[PDB]
Amino acid sequence: DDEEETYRLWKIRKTIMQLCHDRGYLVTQDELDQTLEEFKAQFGDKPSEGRPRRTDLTVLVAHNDDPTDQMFVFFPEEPKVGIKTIKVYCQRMQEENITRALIVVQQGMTPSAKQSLVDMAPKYILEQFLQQELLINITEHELVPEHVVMTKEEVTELLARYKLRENQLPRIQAGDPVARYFGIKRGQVVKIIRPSETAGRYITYRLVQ
DNA sequence: TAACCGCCAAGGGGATTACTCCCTAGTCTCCAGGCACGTGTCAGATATATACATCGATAACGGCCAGTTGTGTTTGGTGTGTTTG
Repeated sequence: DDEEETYRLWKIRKTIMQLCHDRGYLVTQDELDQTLEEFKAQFGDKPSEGRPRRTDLTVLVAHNDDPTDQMFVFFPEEPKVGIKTIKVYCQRMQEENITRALIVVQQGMTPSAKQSLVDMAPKYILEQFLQQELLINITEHELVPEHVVMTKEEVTELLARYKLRENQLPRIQAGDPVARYFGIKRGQVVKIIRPSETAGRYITYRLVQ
């Protein structure tokens, strides 16, 4: 389809922009909530072998406080992305000092690809998202409360306040969709704020592991 | 003084005889005694037989050891599939 594909692309882009904004990267208040009309008028609304073709709508955004830190958002055309594509992406990334990135794959990448992805991990952080997982922004959902990634200093402050070993805090595996959304990694604590029906508000913490 | 011798006397009684009674030695027969067998009995010795006793063998009895409906999960391998080298 044409119209549906354009709608899907616009939704994916909006989701990614909201995600980057949540993480901390600075983004236009315009593109954060741009409707679909300007999207059509910008790209062409002819994804079917036309102007709005993938890999052309990628967006690079720099962090809020560290203008030196950016992250790509690729959109490979291969339904079953291989390793060669990620290989060339990483090579082309290597020219700049960028370290983080985000891959949007049509369909699930082959298992051989995940091995390569993790292999380059310490040097170039890159993670994957299925468009099917990006068509909706979970963090807005009624059930999913509000997360706040904590800085190391305050994590130490918390642990020293409650005299509690970080091993004793609750756990949240990295695979969790909220974790992958925020880009948290192992050994890092996420603050959770829930409306408590018996206490108004209740704040808890979860160490990723 | 009486043993002995002599003359004298009566008659006892010893020997003989004819004759008779009836005794007794002898014979055939057959009893009393005595010493030998014959049958029977009691007592004893030798022998066969039944019974209780010691000892030996089989072996019955005591006793041991032997064999004789359903729901809800996990893991782990095979076949197909895709990508990689």
